[PDB]
Amino acid sequence: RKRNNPMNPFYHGTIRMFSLLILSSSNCFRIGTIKNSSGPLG
Amino acid sequence: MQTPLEELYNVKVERKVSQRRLEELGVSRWSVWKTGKCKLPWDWQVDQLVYIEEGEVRVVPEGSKRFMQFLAGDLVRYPKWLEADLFFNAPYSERYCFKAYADD
Amino acid sequence: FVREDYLVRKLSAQELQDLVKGERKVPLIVDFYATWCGPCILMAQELEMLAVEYESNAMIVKVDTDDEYEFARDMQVRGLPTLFFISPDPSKDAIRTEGLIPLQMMRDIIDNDM
Amino acid sequence: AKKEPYLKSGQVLIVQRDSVVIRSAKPYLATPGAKVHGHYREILYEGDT
Amino acid sequence: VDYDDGIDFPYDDPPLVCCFGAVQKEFVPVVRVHDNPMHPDIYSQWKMLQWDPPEFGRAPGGPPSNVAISHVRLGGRAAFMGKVGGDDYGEELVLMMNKERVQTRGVKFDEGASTACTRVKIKFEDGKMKAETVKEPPEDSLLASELNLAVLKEARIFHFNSEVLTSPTMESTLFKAIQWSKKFGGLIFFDLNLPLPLWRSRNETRKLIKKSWDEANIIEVSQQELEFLLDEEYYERRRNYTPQYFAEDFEQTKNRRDYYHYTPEEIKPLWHDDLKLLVVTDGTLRLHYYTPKFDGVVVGTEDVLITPFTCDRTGSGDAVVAGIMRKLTTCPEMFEDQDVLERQLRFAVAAGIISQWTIGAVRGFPTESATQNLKEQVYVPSMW
Repeated sequence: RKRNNPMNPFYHGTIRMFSLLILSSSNCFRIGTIKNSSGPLG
Repeated sequence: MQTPLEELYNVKVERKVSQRRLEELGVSRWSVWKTGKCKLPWDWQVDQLVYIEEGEVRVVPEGSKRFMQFLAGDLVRYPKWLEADLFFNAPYSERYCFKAYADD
Repeated sequence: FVREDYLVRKLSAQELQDLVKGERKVPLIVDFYATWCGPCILMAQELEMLAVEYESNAMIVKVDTDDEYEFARDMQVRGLPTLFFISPDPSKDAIRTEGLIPLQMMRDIIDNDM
Repeated sequence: AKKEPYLKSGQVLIVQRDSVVIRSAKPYLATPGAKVHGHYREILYEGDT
Repeated sequence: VDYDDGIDFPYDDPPLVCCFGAVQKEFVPVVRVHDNPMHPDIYSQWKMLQWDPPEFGRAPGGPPSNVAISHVRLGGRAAFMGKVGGDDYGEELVLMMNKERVQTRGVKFDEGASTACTRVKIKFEDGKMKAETVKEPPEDSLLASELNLAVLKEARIFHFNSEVLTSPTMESTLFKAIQWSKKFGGLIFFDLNLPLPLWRSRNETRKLIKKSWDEANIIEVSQQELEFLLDEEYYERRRNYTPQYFAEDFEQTKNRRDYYHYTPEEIKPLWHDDLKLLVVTDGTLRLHYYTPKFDGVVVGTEDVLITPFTCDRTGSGDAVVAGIMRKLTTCPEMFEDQDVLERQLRFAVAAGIISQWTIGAVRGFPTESATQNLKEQVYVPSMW
């Protein structure tokens, strides 16, 4: 515990779990009325 | 990080506390804990209100690389289960009130 | 019990400044080198031979340009290998030699110019 | 397509308006009677059978 | 300026080239800071920095005499223009150039000067030891009256380095010699080879080299020199960039060495009207070429690990420049045909590759036969 203790402030990749794998650019790559608009309806 | 340590660790700070709240809490009838330049490793397995009138304390939670700066005249409520590290660089004296569930 | 394999000592810019400032009885030969420079190996061997030849009649030191690059640039070093022959007399002027000069050329400079 | 570069081996990971992102994969041909060493989705390090 | 010199002659083949500057033994000029030093005393470990070199020292160049010797060994005719002292070392240097069949009729002797020796005075400005030149060496003390106008008339390519820009006498003599060479129809080859002082700051070096840069028809710079002259931090950041989520193409997934080809828009600040060919060399691995009409890159290679105990990169850039001049003097179509340009630059690539296999710059300069053999061995027959 913290009491039994016998410093001084005054002085890429994406995780794939199911076991962990890292997905990054080393293994993933890219190949290739008023006007109606997307938004809230209330 | 972006969020200050007080919000992350849920520490109530009432800096420059007025006399009304102090007399409502009955701080004047609490005991006095004194210390000089020391370092107390403590885990708050219970809530504790602390009023600092003389001295300064820098609080470092377990593992944190930052500290919460508390001066004199501030009312601080250390939450339950907090594992911090108390640091003092000067003579220090405070009034306390350990609080159980509910109560105040 | 075991003699050291190398007689040429490596000095810092500050140590070389102190050595030049202080009283000197024998000529001081300053070598500027880098371990990544190919010609500096042959110059290192030649200067070891020269240090063997001049036991106490000359002082051979070396400065690494990867540690004292600004100091080397201040001393008007345009490339490697570069040697500075500093005479014990402060009135005289030092000699800078550029390239893999022969050992006999070093001997001539030390004997007839320092 | 005739006017498109050939696709690389792998699985389609992201589908977008005019592009796809492929997680590269290497196929291994196996005749009947071969024995696959590992369950599905099992992590294999380099050199593992 | 006013008239011509000597007697007009048809002139023999191959066309003569002139190398202007100092004749020195070894003495690589390009010096920077490297973060991977070996043992300060045990020079037997220093060969490990020859097969894992600093990037600025991948294919180091040297004095113009190295280029002249390499050019002669590659089958060309070269003449050296400079001054040596009348002592033993100057005669030794002239003998070295003579045994290599380099024309020394342009070499001027100075009986009162010590070859490769400079007089300096040591001072202690602002608490740091410094030196200042008292008497320049004879290699930096060639006067415009000491030039050889027959050589400048016959030479078809005039070659010099930026080391002469560190001496005012040599700078004035260089510009007079460039005037004479351009009068007679020769081409100006600027091989930068920035010495240690000229790496201090970009703007100072740009101002120092702008005139000679604008007086040149052919320029060869290393990748480090070009990026220092344009912007070092921008390209350093560009190399260190890594996409956060996925690569933009399959080739970006392999984490291969960066061989970025600078666009002519990026080269635009350094371009001028009389520039016929700019070559950027990433050692012998890449040869980025830029002409007013087109640009591209020649893919090369290197293997110093094939001979770990004899490899030495000193003089490789001199061999590359000598091969470039050798092919330019005999193939005028290089300036106008891109395929021919790449085919002839593969010869210089091979020449640079061989030059890294021997200890010593002069000792390891390849011959034309060996260079052509290596070129035909390395490349497929359709790239010859």
